[PDB]
Order: sequence, then C-alpha cells, then structure tokens
Amino acid sequence: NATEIRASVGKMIDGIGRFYIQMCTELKLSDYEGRLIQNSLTIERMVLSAFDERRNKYLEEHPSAGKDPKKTGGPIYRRVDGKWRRELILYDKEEIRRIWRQANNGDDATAGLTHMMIWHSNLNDATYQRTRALVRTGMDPRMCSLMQGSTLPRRSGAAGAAVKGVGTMVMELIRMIKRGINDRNFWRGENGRRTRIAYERMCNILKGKFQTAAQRTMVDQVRESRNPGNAEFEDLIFLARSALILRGSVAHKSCLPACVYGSAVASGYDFEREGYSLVGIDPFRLLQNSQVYSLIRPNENPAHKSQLVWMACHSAAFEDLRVSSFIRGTKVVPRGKLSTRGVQIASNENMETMESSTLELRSRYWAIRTRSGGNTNQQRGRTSDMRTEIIRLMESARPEDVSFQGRGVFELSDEKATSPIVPSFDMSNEGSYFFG
Amino acid sequence: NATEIRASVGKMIDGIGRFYIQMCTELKLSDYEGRLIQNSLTIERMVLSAFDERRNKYLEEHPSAGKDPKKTGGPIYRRVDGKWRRELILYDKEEIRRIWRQANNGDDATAGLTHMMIWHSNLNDATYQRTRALVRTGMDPRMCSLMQGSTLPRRSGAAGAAVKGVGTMVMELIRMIKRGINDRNFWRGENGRRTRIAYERMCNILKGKFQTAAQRTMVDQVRESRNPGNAEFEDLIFLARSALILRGSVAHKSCLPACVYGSAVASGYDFEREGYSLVGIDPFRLLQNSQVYSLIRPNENPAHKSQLVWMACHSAAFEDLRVSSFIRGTKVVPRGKLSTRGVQIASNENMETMESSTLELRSRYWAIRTRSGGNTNQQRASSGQISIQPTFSVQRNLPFDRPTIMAAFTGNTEGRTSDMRTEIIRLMESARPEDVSFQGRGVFELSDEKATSPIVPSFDMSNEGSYFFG
Amino acid sequence: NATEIRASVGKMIDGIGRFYIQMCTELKLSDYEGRLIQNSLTIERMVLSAFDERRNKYLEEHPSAGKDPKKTGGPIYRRVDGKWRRELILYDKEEIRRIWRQANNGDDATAGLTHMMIWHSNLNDATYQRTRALVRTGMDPRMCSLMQGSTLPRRSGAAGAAVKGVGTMVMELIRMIKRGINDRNFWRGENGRRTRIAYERMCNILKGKFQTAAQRTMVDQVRESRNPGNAEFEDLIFLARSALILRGSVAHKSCLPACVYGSAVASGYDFEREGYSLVGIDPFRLLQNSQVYSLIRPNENPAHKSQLVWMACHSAAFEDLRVSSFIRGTKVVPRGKLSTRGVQIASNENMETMESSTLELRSRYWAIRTRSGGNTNQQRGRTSDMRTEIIRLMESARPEDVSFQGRGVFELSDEKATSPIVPSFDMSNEGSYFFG
Amino acid sequence: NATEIRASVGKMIDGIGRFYIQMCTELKLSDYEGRLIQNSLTIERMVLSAFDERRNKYLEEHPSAGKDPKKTGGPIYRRVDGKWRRELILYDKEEIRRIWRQANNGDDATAGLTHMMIWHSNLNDATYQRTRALVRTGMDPRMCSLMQGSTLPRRSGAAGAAVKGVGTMVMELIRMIKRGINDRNFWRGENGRRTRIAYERMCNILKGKFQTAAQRTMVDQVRESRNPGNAEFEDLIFLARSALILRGSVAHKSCLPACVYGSAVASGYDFEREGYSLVGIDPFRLLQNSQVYSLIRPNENPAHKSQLVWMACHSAAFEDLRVSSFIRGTKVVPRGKLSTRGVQIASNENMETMESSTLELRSRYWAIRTRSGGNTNQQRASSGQISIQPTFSVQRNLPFDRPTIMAAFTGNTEGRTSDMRTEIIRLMESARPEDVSFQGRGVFELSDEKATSPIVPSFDMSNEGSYFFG
RNA sequence: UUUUUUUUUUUUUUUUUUUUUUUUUUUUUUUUUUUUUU
RNA sequence: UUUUUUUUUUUUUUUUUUUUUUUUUUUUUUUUUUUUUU
Repeated sequence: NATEIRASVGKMIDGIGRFYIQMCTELKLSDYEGRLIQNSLTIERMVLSAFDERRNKYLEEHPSAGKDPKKTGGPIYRRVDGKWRRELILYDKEEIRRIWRQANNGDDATAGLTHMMIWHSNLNDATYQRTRALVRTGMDPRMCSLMQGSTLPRRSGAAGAAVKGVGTMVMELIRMIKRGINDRNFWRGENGRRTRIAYERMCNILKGKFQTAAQRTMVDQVRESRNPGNAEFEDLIFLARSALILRGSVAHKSCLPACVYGSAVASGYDFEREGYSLVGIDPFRLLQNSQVYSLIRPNENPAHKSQLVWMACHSAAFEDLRVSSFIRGTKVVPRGKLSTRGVQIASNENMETMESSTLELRSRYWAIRTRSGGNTNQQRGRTSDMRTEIIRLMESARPEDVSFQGRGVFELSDEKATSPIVPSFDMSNEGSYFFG
Repeated sequence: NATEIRASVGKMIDGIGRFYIQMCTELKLSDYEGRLIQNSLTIERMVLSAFDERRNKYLEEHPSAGKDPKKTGGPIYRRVDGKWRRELILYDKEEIRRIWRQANNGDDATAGLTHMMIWHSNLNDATYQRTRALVRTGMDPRMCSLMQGSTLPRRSGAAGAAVKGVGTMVMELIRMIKRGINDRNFWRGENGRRTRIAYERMCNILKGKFQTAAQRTMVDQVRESRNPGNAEFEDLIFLARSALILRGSVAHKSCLPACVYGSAVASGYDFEREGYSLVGIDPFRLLQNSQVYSLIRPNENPAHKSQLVWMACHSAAFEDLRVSSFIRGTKVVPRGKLSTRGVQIASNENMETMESSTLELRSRYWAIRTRSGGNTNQQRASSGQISIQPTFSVQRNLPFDRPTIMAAFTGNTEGRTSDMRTEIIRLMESARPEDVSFQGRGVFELSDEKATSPIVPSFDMSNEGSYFFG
Repeated sequence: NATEIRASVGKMIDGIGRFYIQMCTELKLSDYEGRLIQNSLTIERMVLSAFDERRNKYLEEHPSAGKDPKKTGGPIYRRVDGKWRRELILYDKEEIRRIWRQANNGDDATAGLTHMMIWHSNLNDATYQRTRALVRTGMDPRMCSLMQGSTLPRRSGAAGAAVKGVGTMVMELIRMIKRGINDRNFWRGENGRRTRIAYERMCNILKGKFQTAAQRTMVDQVRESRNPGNAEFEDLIFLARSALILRGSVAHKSCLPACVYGSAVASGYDFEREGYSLVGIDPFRLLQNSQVYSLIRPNENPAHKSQLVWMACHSAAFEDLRVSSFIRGTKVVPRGKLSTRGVQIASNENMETMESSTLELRSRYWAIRTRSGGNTNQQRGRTSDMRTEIIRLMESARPEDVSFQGRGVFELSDEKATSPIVPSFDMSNEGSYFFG
Repeated sequence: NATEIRASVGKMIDGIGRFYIQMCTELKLSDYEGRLIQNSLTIERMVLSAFDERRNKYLEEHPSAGKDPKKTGGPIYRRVDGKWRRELILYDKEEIRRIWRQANNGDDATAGLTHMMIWHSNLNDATYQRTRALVRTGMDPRMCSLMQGSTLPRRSGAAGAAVKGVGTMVMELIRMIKRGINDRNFWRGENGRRTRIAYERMCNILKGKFQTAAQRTMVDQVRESRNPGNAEFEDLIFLARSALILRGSVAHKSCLPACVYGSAVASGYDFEREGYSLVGIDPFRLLQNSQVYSLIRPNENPAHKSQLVWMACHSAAFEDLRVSSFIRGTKVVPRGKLSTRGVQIASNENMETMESSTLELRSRYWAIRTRSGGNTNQQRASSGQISIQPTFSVQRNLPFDRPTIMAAFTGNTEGRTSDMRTEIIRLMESARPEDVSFQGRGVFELSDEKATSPIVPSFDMSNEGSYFFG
C-alpha cells in the first residue's frame, strides 16, 4: 500500500512546516525575512549541529575553538528600511531539541533530519564539487558527475544511503582502505570489528545500487579480500569507471527550501488529509505558488541564481542541460559561464553591497524521477577477468542508445499521468555537460 | 586558527628582544652603540657559531686556526668622544648557550635561530651574489635572480627551507651530484643511504615549491634515476631555466635588525598580548618608529646605504626596482651605480676614516608579501564532466564522451616519457612580458590596519630599468 | 693474541673480588658469614636490580608493591653463637652504583654483570627448569635439555647471547610471534621497527649458533616471512626438534660463587699478573683450595647439595651423568632421587631448623669446555623440503657415534695440556639423563 | 598480592551488614526478631527477585499470577509476647534497588549477590537434593553427591561458576542437548549462535574444573561434535561417573546467614581495616561469638537443626560425616535418621505450634577449605630429558632416546581417537578406598591465628557411615 | 679479536600446573512437603 | 513496505590547489674586497 507512506511523509513535512512557523514566531522576523533562503540555511546547520549526537559527544570532551560550549555560528540576516545587517546570534542546542520534540508530537523526527541533510547535500553538489579530495585519493577529475550526496556523513539512515552516489561510496571506502594501510588497524579488537561491519554495510548498499550482474559479482568478490591493500584500490577504481557507463540505480529525493514548507503549512494546506508524495507532482505544484526571496551580490545576476536554486531544489545539477531547459522552458546556462557565486555568503563580506530580490521557480512541465537506470543496459578468479566483460560492454555501449522507453514529460494541468508529450532536440551540440 | 601562530611568534621575538636587552646590559655599551647594525651582526655570527652543533662537533676534533678552542672573532665597535675603535673581544659559546636558555624560558629557541640565519641570508643576497660558484658548476651567470637563501646551510628546518630559492636548491643538488660522480659514493653503506635521504627531502621541497604540474612531474621523473650521472645535470639546468619564468612559490620572511627588536621590547611593547605577524603590517610599523645608526666609509654615501639596508630588511633585492621605489616613495638606485660597498667592514680597514650616521627606513606605503606566483600558467588540458546521470525520467539519450572513455581504460604499451621540455618551450613561447599579475590585490596606506581599501599603482616611466644587477 | 683477553678478564674478576672484599668490610660480617652462598646470592640480585636500568625506568613511573622506592628484599643471614637469623635489610641502588664505579677504577663493569647474570642463569637451570612455560607455548616437555640460559633477559650483550640455549631463543621468539598474532603489532611505527630489529638480531644469533648448512638455510628462509603467523610456529618447532640432535654450538661460561672470587682476591692472588682464563684450568684450580659454607634444611643432606653446587658452578646439569661422575670421581645422583630442595631459601621458612655446613668442590680431574658440537655431525621453496633432509639426517644418526675425537680428560698436576687419559665406561645403563 | 582482595571482600561484607542494619531499622523489628534466619531468607529471595533483571524483563511482558506487578511473597515473622504471627507484606523491587545503591556507596554490588545466591544454593543442597530431575534426565540417583550449586541459575558470574558442581554442569548441558534434540534449534540464527557460545563457556568452565589430563582431553573432543545428538549423552554420563572418583577441583565458598554479618557490622567490627578472608579463619571466628535464633516445629528437635544450619553455613553436607564431627566435636547425625524437616516453613503451616529457640554454631576446631582434589591420579606417562648437551669436551657418546625421537617426528595417519574410557576404567581399577589424601595439611585449633601447628586426626571407629544420604 | 637499549599490570610462600581474575534477555512452571505424578 | 551508533587535532575568509606545520654529525676552506685565481 502507498497511502500509509503518503500519510507518514505528510505528517513529517507538516511537522517541519510547523517548526518553521514557530521559528518565525520566535525570531520576531518580518514576512519578507521569513522567505529568505539564508535564514533557513543557517537554522538548518543549527539543526544538524543539534542532532549530530556523535559530534556532540566528541565536542563535549573537546572544549576548543574558543567560545563553543553549545553554540555555533548563527548569522541571522535582517532588514532595516531596505538595507541589510547580519547578527551573530548564538543559540544553544538543547532548547531547540525540545522545540523539535514538541513540533513532531513527542517524536525525534530523524527522518526529517535525513531529508534536510540530503537537501544540504543537494545544494552542495549543485554549487561546488571537490576534485580536491578526488585527487587527494588520486582519482582523476573526470568523474565529478558521481559526487552526488558526497557531503552526507554516515549518520544518515537507509533513506539517506539511497541517494548517495556511487562515487561518494568509492571515496568513503578508499578513505577507510588508506587508513587501514597507514596503520595496522584491522586487529581483532572492537574497532576493527566495527569498521569491518560498516564496510560490509556500505558494500551491500553498493551492490544494491547497481543493476547488471557482472558488477554485482565483482563487488561480491572484492569482499573476499580480508586484508584490503593496494590491489583493491585499482579494483574499485575500475568499478567506478565501469559505473561511469554502467550507472547505479540511485534515487533523487526531492526536498525543498526550509521556507517553502513553512509557507504552505501556514496557509492551512494540511498534507496528511490530501496525501503527499516525494517523487510525483507534489514538490512541483508547491513551487508553482511559492514566493522566495534571496540575497544577491552587486555583480551577481538573479537570472542564473534562480536556475541554480532550481538545480539545488530538484537535484538536477548532474542531469543533461537540454532536459532541464525543456522542463524550465528557458535555456539553462552551464557552470562554465555562470556569472554568479555560491549561494552561501562568506563571513567577511560587507553588507552595503548586498541586495535582496525574488527567485523564479516556475516550470512549464513536470516529470517523474524514478531510481532506475537507462534502457541502454537492458539493450545490451580475480577482478581482471570480469574487467574483460566490462571492456566488451563498454565497446557495445553507444552514445546513441535512447533510454527511458514508455515514459515522457507531462503537462502541469494533468494530475493522474494521463497523456505525455515526446520531446525531440536537434539543436546540434549546445553541450550536455554542466562542468567544463 | 591564526591566533596561536601569532602568539608563538610574539613570544619568540619577545625572547629575542630580551636577549638583546641583556647583551646591551652585559656589554656595557652606550645608548647609541646599542643601535649599531655591526654589533648585532657580529653578535649573531657568534649566535650561529654557538648553535652550529655540527660544526662544533667537527671543530672539537679539528683544533686548527691557532687560538680557536671555543672563541671566534668578535670585532666590537665602540665610541670614544666621537671617534671609533674596534676590539677583538673573544666570547666562548657555552655561557651564551645558557643565556639563551634563560632568555627563552628554558627553551632552545631554534626557530629564532632559523629567522636570524635567514636574515643573514637576506643581507648576503642583497649585498653580494656569487656567480663564482654559479660558474664553478658551469651554469651561466644570467640567473643571479634565483640565488635567494643561497648562504643558508642545511641545518635550518622547514621554515628555513621555505625561503631558499629554486637556484639555491639547484646548486646544492649539483654539488651532491658532482661529488657522487667524482667518487663511487652511492654504495649500500650508511653514508649513501643518508645522502639519498637528504636528496629526496630536498627534492620534495623542490616539487612543493613549484606550481605548474609539468615541472612537478618532470621533477618526479628526475627522481627515477637511481644513479645521478651527467644527463640529470642538463635535465635540472633545463628545470632551472624553466623556473626562470615558471617561478616557484617561494616565501619571503620579513626579519629585522637585531636592534629593532631590542628597542621595541625595551620600550615595553609586548608582542604576546597584541599579537604579532611576519607577513602583515607588523615589521613595517615597527620600522616606522625605529632609530638605526650605522657605520659608513668616508667615500660611501648614507643615502644608498639606507636603501640597501631596507633591501636587506625586507628581502626586496630581487624584486622590481619600480615597485620598491613606489613603496619607498623615492627612487631606488640599482646596483650598477651604487657608490657604496658591503655593509660588513673588512678586518684591515682603518678607523680614523670611519663615520657613524643614521639610516632612513620610513616607507610611504605597505604591502602584503605572500608566497604565491604571478599569473601566466593555466593554458593546457581543462577539466569537466565525462558522464551524466538521469535526474528526470525522460526518454532521452545519455551523452557519453566515448573517445576519452577509451583513453581512461585503454590497455597498451606507452612509447616513452621524455618530451616535457617540449611543453616547457611552448609555455615559454606563450609567455609574454606584458601579462599583468597579482589581480585583486594592491598597495595599501599606512593609516589602515585591516586591509580595507588599496590604491592601484600605474607606471609609464619608459624603461628606467627593472633589473637590480646589470 | 690471547694475552689481552686474559688480562681483561683478570682485571674484571679482580674488581669483582675487591667489591666482595668491600661488601664484607661494610656489612660487618664474620669470616664464616663471608663464605656463605646465600649472602652472595641476595647481594647479586641486588646487583642486577641496580643495573636493570630498563626496569629502573619502568618502576620509577610505576610506584607499586608498597614500600619500593629504590630498595628490594635483602634477606641477610647472620650467626648468633651457632644459631641463624635473617634480617630484611634494605639497600638503595645508588650508593652501590658508586661503589661499583670505584671498584672497577671508574668503569661501569657491565661485562662482569653479564657473567653474574649468566651464573644466576646457570644455577637456575641446575635447580629448576620450567616445563610450565614450555607447555604454555604448547611445546612438549621432552626438550628440557635446551633450556640453558633461559632466565637470561635480553639486556645481556653478545657474551650473554653466546651461552643462551637454542630452546631459550625458540621460547623468546615464540613469545614475540604470539604477541604479534594477538594484536596487529607489526605496524610501520617505531615499535614495530624495533621489534623487527630485535627479531633479526636474535635470528642471526640463532644461525650463528648452528653448525650444519641445512638448518642455517632454513633459518634464513624462515626470515623471508614478513608476517609471522601460525606456519612459522611449527616451522621453528621443527627447527627445535632438529636441534635436539643437530645441536647448536653453544658456549659454557665458567662462573663461580661470589665468595670464591673474593677469597682468592683477599689472599693477594692477583689475576692480572699471572693471567686468567674462563675455559681452561683456572676455575678448577681456584676451587681446589676454596672453602664454601652453605645452609641446609634438617631433612636435606649436604652430600647431594655439594654436587648440585658443582652443577651450578660448572653448568654441567645438562651433561651426561657418567662424565660428571668421572671428573668428580664419585657417583653423581640424578634429580630423580635427590633428597634435597632448591638452594634458595623461601621467605617463610623458620630458622630454628636451618643448619650450616661445608660443601665439597674438589674434583679428581679437569677438562676443557669448548663451544663445539659432537663429531657425529662431521661423520654424517618452503620448510618441509628441508625437513626431508632433517628426517634423513636423523635416520642416519645413531646412539653409538663417538664424538670429540682427539681430546681427552686431563689430570690436575698438568698445566700445559700434555697427556690425557682416555675414559671408558661399560657400566650398563646407569642412566645418562638428569631429568626422569 | 592478597591485601587488595581482602579489602574488597571486607568492603563488600561491610556493605551487606550495613544493608542488614538498615532493613532492621526500616522493618521496626525487635532485637530478637533481627536474629531470625527466616526473615533474612525471605528478604534475600526478595533480593534475588529484585536483581533478576532477566526475569524482571520476562515478567513485565508476562503479567500473570494475579497480583504480581512488582511484589512477591514476603512472609515476615513477628513476635507477640511469646507467640508468633506471619504477615504477607509485599515490597516492590525498585526502592530496595536504590537502598542497595546507597548501601554499597553508589555501586551495584553484584558480587555480594553472587555470594548470597551461592549461600541459598548451599542451604538448598544441604536440605534437599533432586533425584527427581536427575532421573528426569535418566541419570541414576547414585550421584547425589555432585549436585553442589545445582539451584544456581546462569546469571551468576565466574565466582558463582567456580562453586557449581560437575553434576550441576552435566544437568545443565543435558538440558540444552535434549532441547536441541527435540527441535532443530541449532540454526544459523542468533539464538543458535548464543546457545553455542553459552555451551563453550560452560565447557571450558568444566575443563577448568578437572585436574587430570585424560578427562580434559575427552571434554575437548566432546566439543568437536557440531551437532549434539544421542552419543554425547552417554559420553558425558561416562564423564560424570568418571568424575565420581576423578573429582573436579570445585571451590567451597563460605557464606554465612544474613544476620551474622549484620550483627558483626552493627557492633563496629570494620572488616576493611583488619582485612577479611573467605577461606581462612574468618567465618569461623565470626560464628564463635554469634547468636542465632530460629523457628522449630513442635516435633522437630533443635539439636539436629543446629547441625543442619552448620551444614548450610559451611557447605559441608557433601563431606564425610566423621570429619564434620571432628571439627564439631560432637557426632553429626546423617540424614537417614534426622527427625527434622526443611528449614523453610510451608505457606500453610499454622502458627500456634511454632516455637523459637537458639542454634549452636560453636566448633572446637577450624580447617582451611581449598579448591583442590584428593591424591590418587599420577600413574601414567612420566616426563624427563630426551637429549643431552656436551658440557665438558670429552670423547664420549651422545645418548639420544631414538625410539621417542621417531615418535615426535613420525609422519603417518593415526587410526582413531575413541578409547579414553579405557584409561578411565584402568584408573578406576587403580583407585583404592584406602588412599589417604591431603598430605601435609591438618586440622587446627581456634587459639592459633597464623597456621602454626596442626594436630593429626585418626579415626578407627569401624563403619559409622561416611555417607550423608542413605 | 669481538661488545650496556627503554616502551600501558606479574612473582623468592615450593619441585613439572591453577590461574589477580569478573552483571546478558528471548513464546506457560512452583515455597501446600523429604526421593515421584504430572 | 523498508529504517537515529560514538571512538586520540580540521574548516563557512572563496570556484578545481597549498597545506596547523617543525634542531641531524661524518677525513683540509675563508670576514684582507664587488663578478675570478686558485
């Protein structure tokens, strides 16, 4: 049944929106200031810093960074008669812990935590990707497309584990392998047993993510090495460059700004009654009547900022630019010529230059975002023997194979997925590559 | 965090200034004599000769040079009613060792040693550069600009290693290569292992100093030769003449005279409390209210001597003359027509001719001195995506950059790896004497403390000459 | 040249005897009490506890065992008019450190330390052998004969390393192997490097100890294992049971009681002038005119005690009983029917029962004790292939092969090794086995 | 060191005695009523029912037996002017949990729990032994002597595991084997893994309990069966009837009534200062000046009740009657003609017949109770040298014990390993009912404190009967 | 002519055992009573 | 119909580099002086 899942997610987002309402009440912010992305961003890093129970335990025994008992950051942006000012207001974790506890009807609301931390991962992937660490592990910078969910820490659950990319898992496992190579860390002690356990958990997440049998079997055989040394490093690099084309079935969770939920809940649109979905039309229509204000530099233009915000909201920064333009109805500029910077504001930037303006989120069309792979795969002793089939499959692969047969782009006016329209692009080589 | 580094350097310079105070107390010198550069210079060669533990061990087993048990030199200059007299006062190392130990609160203070020895290297580079050794190794005398930190011996640490120039490392490595060519010194013994170790330490210092990937890779491949013979000699000469334009990111440590620190500490300006920095405004403002006296020949003029002292203090002898003039506000005379000599006084020079006078160190402006490079190396292989991920479920093609996909996988036998000089040549051809560097940074005024608003300089004064030598 | 070695050992033993003279002066003991083995034994454990610089450093950071700042034990035995009384007199290390420093003319005298600690190892091997640890490592108790120098710690030098038995090294290496198996201790850290270094030092000591090429080569190949696991355990057990017959050339250092040296030095017999030797006639003739008193239980007999003391002095507890009887001239009782106990006295034993009496050390003959092996050996991919030659050599070995051709037992009256007498035993099967 | 163990046990028993003091304060009982065994017995079943965390968790999900939220039993006996009355006062666990927590200075005091539960096991073994379960598993009723610590559940730690008898472990393992035979319970699930783990823990407890190598090896080989079926049942029955004579080294923990500790603590005899021991003179001298009152039926005699109480206190119900009589100084009546019943009072017995009187615990002598075995197992394979080392350089043969040298090397295929019962039988035949044990140890007098001089007992009183049952 | 290195708790009651040795939970049992009965 | 684990120091000045980064000793040199001479 799907009604129970819809009711659960509706209750969750209703609690999130009511927490947004209460923070707006408590912060004494104006109506416009309650529609600012920066305030929600800072509040949600406060959120993660309050539920990072592992880091809370680590920092209680580590009193450093000066004035850091329980309070971090808090750069609240406020309006005086047109101008803007930031105040470093410090909030302790514990009261916000109870305000959450009262916001979800006595529950912890860890799932909502997973969705907010994933949405932060989505915005991070949209804005900046780290070839720095990618080459720190020595892997080439050609695979920036598989850094989805890279910023997500381990503390997230299965729902968080679903959206992390294959390359993110590759980086996380190579970190553990290099740590176990630097020092003899795999002893029979509890630490070795626990890192072992985390290793097979991440590995069966990996093998669940893939679709073709060959890569699943070679991941199975990579496990057979009780002592991860150097050979497994190139083995899993080969796995990664095979997943470049033999991509894993990774989900795309549609989370939206902290405000969008709050404005919807404030207006009285109860999500429990009519039901809510995370993959269907829902996050599209909530943005059809949503107003969002944002802060922009004197050199930054808002036109690219709105498109980057739509990237962050719908996690389409790793998709083809042509398709995103089709759903937008307007051309989406690649990152090569974006005359904009990161959404977050640096701690040293002055305030006389900063200017607030609206963001456009309306899209002409809507589409389903399933956790499936291209139809091209369906059309098609050690690790090297399977690398041979990897090579022959890569040779069989073509840049022409059309995927996603039987599905299409839909119009906004339809609610039950009745009749789609088939898109068709013949616009030469505009560039289906967000980076480069 | 940067507060801890500031506190550490403040404590270090406070200890240095207090040691200067105690030497002034012990030497029974007057107020004017405590503001003489020569006294600090001699005292600091005493300093290095007392912490040169390697040379101490070498000389204990080598009792030569006549009366040299523990005492060397010591030409202290003193005033009698206007006139000057030098006394060869000999100080043993050990008591000064304990006076240091009490001056840094029970610590050895080796970092301060590194900064004083670097400052001696700075003054040496400002005064005299050795094409003698540069052609002893046979390298042409055109590269005198890369002799920064040449006088620095190996005993300095990482902080000392940061400021040594690329050419200094080239000279040091060619010395070892020629020694290993003269005799079969790379045997499996401990000496060969230790010289090997020092070799890779100097080489990863080198590759850390560079910025572009091509030179970093060719330095990596130079390492692959287990037996350094003759080919590596021209290989690293090519490396050096490539670094002529593809310069390495070498730091510029701002050390000041032995007295300047002592006068500041004596007045009660504690550096631990307000914090201290080695790159920012700090050494500039301490010289804004510093008085320095110096010794000058009857033919030498003090006007060029003050500018040469500013060179030595701020290690700007290898920079453009126009920029140094802009910060000075007055024209800086190149070494071609400097009617002056070395700061240090020869052991045979008479004293009736010698005359003491003030030095000018005030500068109209101040600027940050980062360990970065210009901007003319970024035209080669660009980055970008190679694959795509389906976000929306739309019936569309999945664009794959296939010809690079084979390139990553491939699976054949590479021909060879020896043509990086070719990219060196093409980068040199791409380089122009017009490319402006250091975008987004500017020269600042003295009255500002937090780097608020700079002023952009602009020189159109023909070809006055941006070359300190020649 | 051999004169320099003789002069060095003579100077060393002269310093030792002068230290014995000064301890007799300082302790205010009588003439008889200066000829007691127990006093010298306690004083020499004080000696080792004062030069155990490693243990000194370990105990300074570990203030335990109640009153233990610098002083340990010290059960000095004294006579009142026939009866005996023990006093627990505590001496600190440091003053005895300087008294040594003045006793060896400003030198540390570490070699003398090695000889005293070896002589303690000799007495320990003579009295009690530990099958407890031998089966703690799981090795069978059949090899008690290779426990020579077992009590010797690592701190001894090359001279100490020469006399340690093959089985002692086997036990020491198995201890390190089991420690490295229990935890991942072979990391790239300094501890792993240092235990590695100690490992090859002990191994080339081992391969120096052996004589035949096959065992030297298999010890060389045992080294090739960078990770000592379980296979090397049985490999080196096979090495040990091969050394059972293919015995290693282990020296036998002839050290004598703390008093014997002191009495000789007190009488004015300077050893520097006439020269001294550790293998030749020397320790034999010094015992020809030496008087020794010892403490005996009311049930213990002195007849077996004197023979056990001769065992401890000449380290002949692992030799054939028949030969030791021949040099003695009297039958030597094996340990099976020795109605005696350990030489050292337990801390709880009462004093009214204890009785002091002389010990006999005179021997009818004298013999050289070289660090060579039996002449029987001269008559004759992995570890198992060499185990094959081990088995065939063992089969070629016979319990009849006579060894030590060209050498014989000598008389006391001869000084320059002129003419020996060939012994010949036909006394059935009296038993050439000290244990069992 | 032994001082730390003595201090720990002294602190533990001091906490126990202080808890007894506080229960006496809270229950408003008189001085005489505080010296009753029944009150302490009921209070200590309350104790075990409060720390039976496993049963607490099982009963919270199982609300049965009527009024049983947190309270069980509680038959407190009280005096009115000579007569006796029982009140069913119900106490919840949780407040007593905190009163313990405050009684042991913030600690849980689980060790004390182990000693009280062992002392309940001791009294149960003294009073009634279950041939009912012994024949439920089908084992003959001849082995009632190995039911020591039978009532002890698994929750006890290593200290509790030490005192459980061999037969108790045999019963516990046969229960698990029969459960695994009834249903396929050894699957790869967590339950199978955990019962497996408990199985090897109980088995290495077993092999630690034994002394001779043969039984230790056959227990090792019993483990090799991954699927415990029927053969292992008779295998371990043979193990048990071998342990009948080849007894295991099982300890005898000397616990005393709940009151005895309380009276000693109340008088101010701190056990931490002077030290306490569980095996030495200690529990003997505390009973030398201890007063105990008990409840007796109108038909029961107190003379046998005092002796049975001494049995329960010192766990001597499985020992020879003659020895217990010697330490007592009076004849100890075997259970065949004991005109008494169980110490605990049935829930339906009336109160007009019940009469309270003193108990005698004074003993003429004292003895150590070590966890060692007799002496009749040392006739088999002896040890000794196999090789020799040449000490003197003499022309002589090197004696080698060749036939054992092949035996150590060998290199063939062993026939089988299932004939250890054969050595069991031959050892049993070698065993005699005459072999005297415990050489070098004797019975001591009360006046001695440091184990100075014993007296050797000697019994020639025919066949009075060294068998408590039958 | 062959040599003083230190890494988290051991040992002289004694001669071939013993360990300074430890709070885990899985579907219904038991105090009318002492060797049967379900 | 698929899920909150914690182990010794990191990060919001910024968008693809830079590192919070460090006292080793091997057979005769150098302050008459600034680019030669041995």
